[PDB]
Amino acid sequence: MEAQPQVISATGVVKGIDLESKKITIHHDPIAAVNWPEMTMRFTITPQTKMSEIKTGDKVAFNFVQQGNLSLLQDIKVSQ
Ligand SMILES: [Ag+]
Repeated sequence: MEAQPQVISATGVVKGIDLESKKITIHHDPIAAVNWPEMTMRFTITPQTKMSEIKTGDKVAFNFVQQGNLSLLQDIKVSQ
């Protein structure tokens, strides 16, 4: 609804992943929607994040929302 954050799409390379602590670090390409340059950033897996098999070193396509100080993944998959 109205106050909820918008869904941001991006692409990048997985630098590391820890399913136990719900952490994925992604070196992503620029994101115009939030005025971010190419960056490495901490993303957060939630129980709702729609995942496929992801491993360190994979190129990925993903969507997230910014909710306070966390970047919450909505979905992630390997990409070309
Ligand atoms: Ag970022």
